[PDB]
Amino acid sequence: PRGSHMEDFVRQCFNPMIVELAEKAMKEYGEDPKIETNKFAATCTHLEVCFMYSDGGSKHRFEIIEGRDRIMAWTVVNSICNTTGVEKPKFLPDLYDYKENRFIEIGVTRREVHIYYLEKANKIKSEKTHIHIFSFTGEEMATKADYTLDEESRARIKTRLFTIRQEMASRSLWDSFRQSE
Amino acid sequence: PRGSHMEDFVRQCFNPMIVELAEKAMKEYGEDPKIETNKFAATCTHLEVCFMYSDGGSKHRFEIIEGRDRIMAWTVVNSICNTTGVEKPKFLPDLYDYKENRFIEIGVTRREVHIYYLEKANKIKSEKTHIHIFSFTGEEMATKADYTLDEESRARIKTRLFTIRQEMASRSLWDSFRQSE
Amino acid sequence: PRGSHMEDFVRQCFNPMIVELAEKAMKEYGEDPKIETNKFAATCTHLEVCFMYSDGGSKHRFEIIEGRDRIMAWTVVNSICNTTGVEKPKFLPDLYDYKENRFIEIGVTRREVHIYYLEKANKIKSEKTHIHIFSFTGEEMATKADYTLDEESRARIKTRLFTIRQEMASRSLWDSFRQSE
Amino acid sequence: PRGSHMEDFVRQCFNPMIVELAEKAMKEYGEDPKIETNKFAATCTHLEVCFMYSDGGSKHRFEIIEGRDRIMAWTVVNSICNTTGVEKPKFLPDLYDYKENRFIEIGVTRREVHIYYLEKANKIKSEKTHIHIFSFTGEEMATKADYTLDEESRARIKTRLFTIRQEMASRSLWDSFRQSE
Amino acid sequence: PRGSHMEDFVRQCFNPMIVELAEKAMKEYGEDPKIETNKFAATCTHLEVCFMYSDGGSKHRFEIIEGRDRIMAWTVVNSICNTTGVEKPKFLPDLYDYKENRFIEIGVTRREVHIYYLEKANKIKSEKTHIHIFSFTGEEMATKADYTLDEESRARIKTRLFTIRQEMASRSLWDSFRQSE
Amino acid sequence: PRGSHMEDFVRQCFNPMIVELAEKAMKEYGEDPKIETNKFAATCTHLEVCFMYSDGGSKHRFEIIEGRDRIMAWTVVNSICNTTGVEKPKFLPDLYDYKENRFIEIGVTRREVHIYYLEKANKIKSEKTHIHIFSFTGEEMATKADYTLDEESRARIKTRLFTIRQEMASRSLWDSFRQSE
Amino acid sequence: PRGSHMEDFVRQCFNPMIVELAEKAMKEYGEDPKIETNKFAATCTHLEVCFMYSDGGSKHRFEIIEGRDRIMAWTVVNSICNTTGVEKPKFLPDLYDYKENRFIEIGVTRREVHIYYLEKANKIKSEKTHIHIFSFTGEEMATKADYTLDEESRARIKTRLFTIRQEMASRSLWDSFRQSE
Amino acid sequence: PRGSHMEDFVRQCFNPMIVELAEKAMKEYGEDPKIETNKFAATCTHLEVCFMYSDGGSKHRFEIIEGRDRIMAWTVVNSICNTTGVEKPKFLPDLYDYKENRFIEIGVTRREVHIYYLEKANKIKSEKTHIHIFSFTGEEMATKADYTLDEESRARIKTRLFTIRQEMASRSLWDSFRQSE
Ligand SMILES: COc1cc(CCNC(=O)c2[nH]c(-c3c(F)cccc3F)nc(=O)c2O)ccn1
Ligand SMILES: COc1cc(CCNC(=O)c2[nH]c(-c3c(F)cccc3F)nc(=O)c2O)ccn1
Ligand SMILES: COc1cc(CCNC(=O)c2[nH]c(-c3c(F)cccc3F)nc(=O)c2O)ccn1
Ligand SMILES: COc1cc(CCNC(=O)c2[nH]c(-c3c(F)cccc3F)nc(=O)c2O)ccn1
Ligand SMILES: COc1cc(CCNC(=O)c2[nH]c(-c3c(F)cccc3F)nc(=O)c2O)ccn1
Ligand SMILES: COc1cc(CCNC(=O)c2[nH]c(-c3c(F)cccc3F)nc(=O)c2O)ccn1
Ligand SMILES: COc1cc(CCNC(=O)c2[nH]c(-c3c(F)cccc3F)nc(=O)c2O)ccn1
Ligand SMILES: [Mn+2]
Ligand SMILES: [Mn+2]
Ligand SMILES: [Mn+2]
Ligand SMILES: [Mn+2]
Ligand SMILES: [Mn+2]
Ligand SMILES: [Mn+2]
Ligand SMILES: [Mn+2]
Ligand SMILES: [Mn+2]
Repeated sequence: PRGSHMEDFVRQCFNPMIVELAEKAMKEYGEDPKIETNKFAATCTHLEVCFMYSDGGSKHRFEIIEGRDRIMAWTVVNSICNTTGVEKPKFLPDLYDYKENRFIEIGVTRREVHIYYLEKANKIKSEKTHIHIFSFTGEEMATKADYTLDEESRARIKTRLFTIRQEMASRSLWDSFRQSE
Repeated sequence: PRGSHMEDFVRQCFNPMIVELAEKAMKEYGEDPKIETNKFAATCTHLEVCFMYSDGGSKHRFEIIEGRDRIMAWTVVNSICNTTGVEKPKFLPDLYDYKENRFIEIGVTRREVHIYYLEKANKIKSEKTHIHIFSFTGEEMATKADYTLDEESRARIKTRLFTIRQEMASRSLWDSFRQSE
Repeated sequence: PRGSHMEDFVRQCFNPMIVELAEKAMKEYGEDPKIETNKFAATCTHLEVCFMYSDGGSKHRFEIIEGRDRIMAWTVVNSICNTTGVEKPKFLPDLYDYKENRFIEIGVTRREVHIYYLEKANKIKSEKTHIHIFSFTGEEMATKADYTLDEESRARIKTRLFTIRQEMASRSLWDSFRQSE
Repeated sequence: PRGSHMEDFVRQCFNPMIVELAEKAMKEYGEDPKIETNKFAATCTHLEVCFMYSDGGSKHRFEIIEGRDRIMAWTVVNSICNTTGVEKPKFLPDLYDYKENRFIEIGVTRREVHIYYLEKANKIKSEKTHIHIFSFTGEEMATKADYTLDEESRARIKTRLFTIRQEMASRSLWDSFRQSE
Repeated sequence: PRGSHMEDFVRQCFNPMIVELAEKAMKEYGEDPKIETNKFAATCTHLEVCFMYSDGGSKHRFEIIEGRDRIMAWTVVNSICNTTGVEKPKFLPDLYDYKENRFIEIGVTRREVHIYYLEKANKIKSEKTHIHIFSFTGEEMATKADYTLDEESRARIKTRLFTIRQEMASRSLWDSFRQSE
Repeated sequence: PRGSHMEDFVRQCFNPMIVELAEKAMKEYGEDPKIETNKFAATCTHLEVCFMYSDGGSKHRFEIIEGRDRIMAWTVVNSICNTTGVEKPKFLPDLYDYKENRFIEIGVTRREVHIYYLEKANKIKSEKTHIHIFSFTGEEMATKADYTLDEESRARIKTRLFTIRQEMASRSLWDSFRQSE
Repeated sequence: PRGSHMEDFVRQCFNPMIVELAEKAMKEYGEDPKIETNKFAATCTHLEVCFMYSDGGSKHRFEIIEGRDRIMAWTVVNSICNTTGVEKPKFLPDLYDYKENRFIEIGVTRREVHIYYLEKANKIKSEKTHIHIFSFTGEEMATKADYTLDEESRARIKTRLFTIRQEMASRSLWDSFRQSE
Repeated sequence: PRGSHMEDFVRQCFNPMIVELAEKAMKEYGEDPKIETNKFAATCTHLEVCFMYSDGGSKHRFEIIEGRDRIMAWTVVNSICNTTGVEKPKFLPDLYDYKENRFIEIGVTRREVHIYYLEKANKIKSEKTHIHIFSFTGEEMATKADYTLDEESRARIKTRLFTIRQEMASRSLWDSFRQSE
């Protein structure tokens, strides 16, 4: 344990509440944020994107599933299913859209949004669950070209993603981060 | 007094301000939250629903009548009546709709929304007061099919209701809660 | 000094910030809130109405002139005039409407809105300044029937006014308050 | 160092966070707020205008570039460029408009908005960057007559500017401030 | 209900947390603070004195028994008894002195401290429980002349008591308050 | 009104709560802080010294009389008198010492502490009231050479006084301040 | 997972910060607070006692070792050792006493303090580390009869311990808690 | 600029207020915290030690000179001198001891406390100014062996110093930090 300068960057780069939430998620899965630090930065990035995503749109539009502990998120998923009638997904998604009546799986990738979306779409058999991918280069890929949010909201997410990339490269940790996924 | 694990659940499940407001309501009616704990959970659930309800819509759209002490709520009801011209209801309602110019009676039930609405509609002789029922299973029933709020707002209330049900069943207190109303 | 139970009511009835602002206004005009307590309650009521009024509408829609000290309010009035081109009013108004490009004089009365509006309209030679009157009975009177705000926003002001009236009558201070203006 | 009453005015006139941000900006450029106090008041005024500007419009509409340190602002500019495709400006702007897809250069002047806009438009070779000028007299000048914001929002900025002018003249520091730019 | 100007004084005179605690105490005993207002002022006064009392002395010196609900205070009393060995009192006291190893019964009276102490000492058969009386005139009477606290601390309590008396007399509610105990 | 740079200094120099308290004191006595600015700085300085004074010593040692409005301070003085037995002073003092059982009159002077103490001792016929003088040069003069407080506490007051003097001289307002008392 | 009413009690009984710290400790050791709930209550109780313990005595007297993550606590232990000269303990203790120059191992037991102290003293070969045991019945056992703290401070810990016991028995979870250690 | 992982450590290691104060100090002296990062960590360490130092002892015992801007610290030094009579030091010290009537120069070193004290004692011609040195290894050296503070307070400073050393070595930045002074 200890020694990784990715850890000090992650702590100085991200909101402290997001960092505590990423630590719980990895510790729930038997991973050490001080050891697997590239996944520590990835879990923080994925968490923040999900939060800025639900921040886009109306006030009660989304239900945040990511960031809850495994049991609570599954409890909320059931309540959404058993009241809207939508089918229970096989894997925990990140958001639910009360406006569009679908769960959203949000992906952040260090490669082509084409490959990651292929990978994630091959995982969920429920083609009903919406998929929305973002990349650190500025691209995005969504189901049926339905990007759910306003252009301005998704622009904010892509900008924040590129800033995190620049700050990693400035600290010479980006190359290890990209060649880690 | 003391001993009920419904009490510890109610305290861990609901917002602490809602719990203090439910305690005042029952104590105003000569009921002990530590003894009649199923009504303690019911008064909390009814309180929260009324609060998420007024949270739906515009900022000045509703006037919260529930949660006030008996004298203050009746004082506010008079002021609404003596300025809008609407008729003074026989029983204290939960909300007033400045947008639709009617008081709202909000009901949460552990049975069919059909029976509860029948019961509540038979209580208020003023057919002018709007009735909106929710259930722990996900159904809702409103006057003239006028559901007052957006689909997304009512979806949030139904989801929260089903989560409270799951958490009660997980603690094996749901069966006593349903067969108590 | 001391002894008036209107003073304890005013302090328990109104927001503490509004009470401090009313005290400064009267003390600026050589009046004692502990002695002239009916005007103390009136200045609080007028202050709150002006605040709920600017709270109606959009975020940057109004400029609050009431509640500022005499020099600062006149400084803001000049800045509004010397940038919008509107004529400098002879008497300090309460609000300025950036949406309608006019100053608003807000009146709260214990008699007919017809008489008070006549009185206030006879004071301002600038017929450009908008006048909006409210009463403790629920009536309102505005210039050119232009009520500036939504129906729901003005309904909130009339309700709050009637609650203050009920609370005064319950404390038997209303009759002295009405027969004091 | 010390002695300037422009400094005490700037501290009493502006928000303390804006004052700390102006001090960092000048100290980054080798200027002393206690010595060059007219620029200290100017940097505060420019900062506040940029902040009320981004406050106009929608919640995620703008990206604040002014107020960041030189490296961070340039990092954010790159992220905006490398994700929107817009060209990297030669000089750091103040805002980016996600709604209009352009950087905004905001100018505050003590002379004609005609001269200052001429000066600033001659500096940026990128005619793509939008320019919006304000003056202490109440005028404004924008690119292609596209004023970006609502009439009410820009009216607030012009009023605040004229209040700062009045407060300087009342302290007899305005004449030195105008004949300093 | 409603109408008593003792109620508005009690709310303006006492800390709002103390007022909420007095309301719970009376409502636990089937008393209405809006009806029995002299006892409402008395319960507030007794509560504050107990709080300034525990505020005297060292940080962990006292255990506050007053202000807790009946079940919780009795739970704490047992824990003090079953760990210190002191005898369980027949009636709930107000404080426990970890420094002197005794429960303290704190009395506030509107008559002679001689009579009230006689009354309270005749109620507790446990002569082990310390008694400390205060009056609105400035006198105090304690067991074995052991006044537990510093002279300066008890002086603060007597001063606060006399201020409450003056404020009641100024509002002409003192005579009803004294001839009510 | 307006124009004095002593006003901007007073606002930037003193705690904002002390400034609000000084404004109320002068406005209670028919004085304008924007006009009589040397007294505005003096009332702030006297207020702060009284506050750092009560901050010296134990927690319940002093009762702050300065800073209260005239009626409330006299109410507290009576309560101190009618419970300690000390004689009611002819003029309102600043503090009461529960440890030494005497009221304290605190003076801040711009001349010799010898002259000011002579002046203040000639005003109070009650030789029982303790007098403690401070100067902007670093001297102090107290009754019976009883300086009430620790050496370190009074050293802090003298240092703060000399800093206020330096800041005034740096702004060239000290000479007017000294030749104003 | 889920179902244990010990969990709802632990959450309603203990400070929320202590509950988060207990969850991290168990999750660091591969234990689930929702499954092993008796240890969840035990870790909370041990945590609180350590905190009230360091709260006793002077402000800088102790260094809290418990509650830190394993790496940070060991880092602090080294710093204490490499600056005071004390020997590095084989097992992580809970506190360090700057006043007595020794680490403290704090134990809370559901049996005789005699047995637990025997067990813990047999674990640490460093007889230099001080041991202080508390029980839920009110007993305590310390090294060389040196109880480190004042009588009043340890009395508070024993009382709090007995209250937790009563609240568990009232919820019928005490018998499982005692027969679990 | 940018790239140093000492910067991310300094931000994650130290209190954010101390980091802002260190940045102002270096920027006042024409140094970049992002470039000269070893001095950035040193200025933070020196700042924290000075703060824990003044935290030792009584409440009004010290006057913090470090952390103020150059003009303000010199203003406070004059006020201390012109009221206590102590001689004005040639170089700005860190603290003033109201209890011992001397300025304190606090040094933190990465070598022998013997050499650094020799260096610092050779700089101040005023042998009246007290010198107190700390090292990252746990040693300390003070004037006349007068260590000013309690043993426990200085023990806390030495421990914190050794923790900062361990955290630097764990990040492999300690060797560059020690061989930089
Ligand atoms: C190593 O496995 C884990 C999983 C979790 C929770 C997973 N739940 C999700 O929902 C999830 N995870 C990821 C993801 C990532 F952010 C980084 C690396 C690999 C990933 F799959 N991307 C998503 O988009 C997503 O929705 C926590 C810790 N470790
Ligand atoms: C036992 O009687 C009471 C009544 C009150 C206030 C009643 N005022 C309402 O307004 C109210 N009550 C209820 C309700 C409930 F939430 C639980 C059980 C039975 C109910 F009728 N449902 C509503 O929908 C409603 O509007 C408080 C305590 N006890
Ligand atoms: C002396 O030079 C500086 C520059 C900076 C940052 C410049 N960056 C801008 O972006 C900037 N500056 C100015 C501006 C001003 F506010 C006052 C005087 C002269 C100016 F050019 N007006 C703008 O409109 C603007 O966008 C900080 C300190 N000193
Ligand atoms: C009407 O009876 C009640 C009792 C309680 C709680 C009693 N528990 C005490 O501990 C208590 N009560 C009183 C007291 C008083 F403050 C006012 C009137 C009469 C009193 F006896 N003086 C004390 O000194 C005291 O210790 C609450 C409401 N009503
Ligand atoms: C112009 O008269 C006033 C009086 C008050 C309240 C007086 N009450 C005191 O207690 C008081 N006043 C003064 C004092 C001063 F601070 C400045 C100038 C002259 C003074 F006498 N020095 C004290 O030491 C003192 O105790 C408020 C406004 N204006
Ligand atoms: C199952 O093992 C663990 C250990 C830890 C951290 C141990 N570190 C200590 O320091 C520690 N633990 C315990 C303790 C307890 F509180 C409950 C059960 C058994 C125990 F030994 N009593 C102490 O007194 C103590 O000092 C966290 C989670 N699980
Ligand atoms: C490069 O020069 C500077 C100086 C300052 C303020 C100096 N004023 C002091 O008071 C000061 N400085 C230092 C110190 C240090 F912390 C790191 C390196 C060298 C040092 F001398 N040690 C002290 O002990 C001390 O009292 C700020 C920035 N850069
Ligand atoms: Mn995802
Ligand atoms: Mn209802
Ligand atoms: Mn008006
Ligand atoms: Mn600009
Ligand atoms: Mn009592
Ligand atoms: Mn005085
Ligand atoms: Mn232990
Ligand atoms: Mn130093």
